[PDB]
Amino acid sequence: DIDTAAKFIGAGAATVGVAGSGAGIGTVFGSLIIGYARNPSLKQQLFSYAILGFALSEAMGLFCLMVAFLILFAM
Amino acid sequence: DIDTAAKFIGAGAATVGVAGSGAGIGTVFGSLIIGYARNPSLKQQLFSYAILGFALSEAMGLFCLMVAFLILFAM
Amino acid sequence: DIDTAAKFIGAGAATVGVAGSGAGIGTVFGSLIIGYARNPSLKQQLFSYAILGFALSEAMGLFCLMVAFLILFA
Amino acid sequence: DIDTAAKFIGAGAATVGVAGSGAGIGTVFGSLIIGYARNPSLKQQLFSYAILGFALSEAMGLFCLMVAFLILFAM
Amino acid sequence: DIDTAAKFIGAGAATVGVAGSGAGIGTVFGSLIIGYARNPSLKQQLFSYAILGFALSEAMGLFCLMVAFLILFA
Amino acid sequence: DIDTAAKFIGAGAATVGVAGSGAGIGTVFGSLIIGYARNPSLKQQLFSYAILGFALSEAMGLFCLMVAFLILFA
Amino acid sequence: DIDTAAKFIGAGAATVGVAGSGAGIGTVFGSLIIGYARNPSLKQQLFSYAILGFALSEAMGLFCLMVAFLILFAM
Amino acid sequence: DIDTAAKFIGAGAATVGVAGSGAGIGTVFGSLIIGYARNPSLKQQLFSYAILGFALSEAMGLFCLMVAFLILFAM
Amino acid sequence: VAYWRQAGLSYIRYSQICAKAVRDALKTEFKANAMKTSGSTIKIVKV
Amino acid sequence: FRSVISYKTEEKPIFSLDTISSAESMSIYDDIDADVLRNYQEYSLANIIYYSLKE
Amino acid sequence: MSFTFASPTQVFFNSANVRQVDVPTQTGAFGILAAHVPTLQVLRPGLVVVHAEDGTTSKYFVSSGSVTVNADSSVQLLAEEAVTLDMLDLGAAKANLEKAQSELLGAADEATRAEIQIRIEANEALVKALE
Repeated sequence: DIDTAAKFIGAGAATVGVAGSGAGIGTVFGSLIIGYARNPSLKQQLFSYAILGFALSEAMGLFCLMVAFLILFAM
Repeated sequence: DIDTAAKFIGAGAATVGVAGSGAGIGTVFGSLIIGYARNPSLKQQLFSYAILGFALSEAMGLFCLMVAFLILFAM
Repeated sequence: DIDTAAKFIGAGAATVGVAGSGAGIGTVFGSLIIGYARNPSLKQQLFSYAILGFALSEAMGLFCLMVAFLILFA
Repeated sequence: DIDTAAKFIGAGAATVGVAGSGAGIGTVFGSLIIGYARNPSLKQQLFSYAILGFALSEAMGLFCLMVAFLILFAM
Repeated sequence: DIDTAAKFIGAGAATVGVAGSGAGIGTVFGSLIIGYARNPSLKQQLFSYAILGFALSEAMGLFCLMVAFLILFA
Repeated sequence: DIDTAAKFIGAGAATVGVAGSGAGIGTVFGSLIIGYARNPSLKQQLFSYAILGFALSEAMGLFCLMVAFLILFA
Repeated sequence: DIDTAAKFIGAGAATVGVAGSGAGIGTVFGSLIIGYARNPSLKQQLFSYAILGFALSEAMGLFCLMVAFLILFAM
Repeated sequence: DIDTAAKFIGAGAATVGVAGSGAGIGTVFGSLIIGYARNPSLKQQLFSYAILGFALSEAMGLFCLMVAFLILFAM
Repeated sequence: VAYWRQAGLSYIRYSQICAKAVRDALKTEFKANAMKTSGSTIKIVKV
Repeated sequence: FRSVISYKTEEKPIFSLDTISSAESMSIYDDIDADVLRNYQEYSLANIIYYSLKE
Repeated sequence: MSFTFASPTQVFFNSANVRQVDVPTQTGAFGILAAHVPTLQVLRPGLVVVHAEDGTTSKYFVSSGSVTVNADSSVQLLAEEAVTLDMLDLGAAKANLEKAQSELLGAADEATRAEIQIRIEANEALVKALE
């Protein structure tokens, strides 16, 4: 069914959002490596903020992915 | 059915864009991490303007997402 | 329609460019965080720089979406 | 018809390229913030090089917009 | 069937997501180089957190991969 | 036929994802340069982590190209 | 004319690739900013290297740009 | 025929992977700049690495370009 | 390479001038012990 | 000086910028541009001289 | 962290333990905690607000010197002129800043210009310190 072809095309096109999340998270944890290296005795605070940033980047990532998934099955 | 498919395709091509804002969010939060590693005495200011950068990039992410939904549902 | 379906495709495609503007904005503000945690004795000038950069990059992403919304209905 | 459809597709996939220029200017101004924070004794030279970077980066970005514009208006 | 062609199109488009994980790994390992150069005496824990980040970016890469084959091979 | 066109689309899209792996190689190597300038007395370990990061980025790139060559020729 | 459609769509897809050129020129200019600030003494050599990177990415952008130009003129 | 256009559509989609190559080259030739600015006494080794990275990333860029031109002319 | 370095002023000159400045901002209530313990006295004899 | 009756002669080392910015020993120290060593040594010279003067 | 903050005349902290330090430097201020990466930064006219292990944080103005963050987590903060804040006249600091600017032009040489700029910068950092 052509509409199902659109379904598949749109899902595959909009699952690319994970790209930005991957790049941003890579940057985040690299900065975490640097920051903990410079000042090792703030490792706990640095990882608190690192987990904040991780969660709140993957949040938008999987938000887009979940919107596209609802597009996929249960529109 | 051609326009029905084009709507979902354009919706995907619009929901992709927020990946860049996700990368920017990762950048700014890693920047918070290392800036707090260097100068922990500015915790308050650092966090308060890191969250501002977060919301400010969320602005552009919402910008693309709303564009996508507008095209998909209301032309 | 063929032509209108392509209109929609072109709009959705054009409105992707915003990714670069958003990432660049994130870079500008992370850099403000860094350069301010370093030297907090120029706060005013640092905010001047960062806001000017935000306006600039946001504006360029908005030009991309301007192409999107003019191809939409023009 | 497909000529007009081709024009719309081309504009949509062409005006994209300015995202790279956006990332470029973001990096340029981040390095500007860093460079100023280092040596406020060079502010004028920093401004000169930064506006030069903006000019010679938005110039790079604008070509995809110009290509789409030429395709649309005058084919 | 044509819908299988659509599956191919979607999977090809999805496979672009791999780029995010690739760039993330690049920058994470670059920051590990930096953090092992500036402060060699944290090598251990720095590498631990670097592999953590590698895992959580390969997460995006592999989830894009798996979804590409799920839409292609549901 | 339409599946041939779908396979062409599959190649054209799936290969793009390698941009992230290329950029990650670029960033990890720039980090090599920075670290080596900072701590020249670790040259060997710098190459070690450099080749490690390159392998872990070519993983993603070769997944991209494998998906391309499997949609197209298989 | 599906031939013209392919020409224009291909040109529009090729011109995007200069996103890498934009990001590269931006990061090179920012790197030059940082380098001049930290070590103003080697201004000349750093600027020469920056121009070299500028051009060496502009050529890679011109690759796709000339592909599009050739499509526009010949094919 | 559609496939006489699908070949070029796929090739134009393929060529865009060169954005990663461009961004990587710019990043490496900015790292060159700042690395030389910080520690001028290690210039030759810096440049020896820089060429390695440039060649090694434009290699993947040329893999993308070769895929494209193989679709175009050699098959 | 701050501005005073290319001027030729050795870092000791810079520290001297900054210290003198921070001394001039001292209250005359404390300028008593600031002025003493501050001045240099050594003269130089050449070869 | 050690006690009202006790003083022991001592000799302490002064290192130049070339000697100090070309040793693997202090590679670890971070943020050290080739200039901040010039300033730090210019200051440590006066610092050691003042210490010796007081003693 | 074994902190030792001293001046040519007086010693404030001798192998004392304080949690966090906020030092200025020639490349923009920063902070120091127990295991901070070793550094050989020099100082800039500014103020160090040492954070005692407990709540108290004490602010000492310093005019120049050298901060060394040690390999074994200790710290040596030597300052040519380490004065606690109250000993300074903010009005006199601003007046000195203004005068020093006044003689800014009267610098037939570049080195003289740098001299007046040095005093001006120190005076302004003082002015901001006392607020």
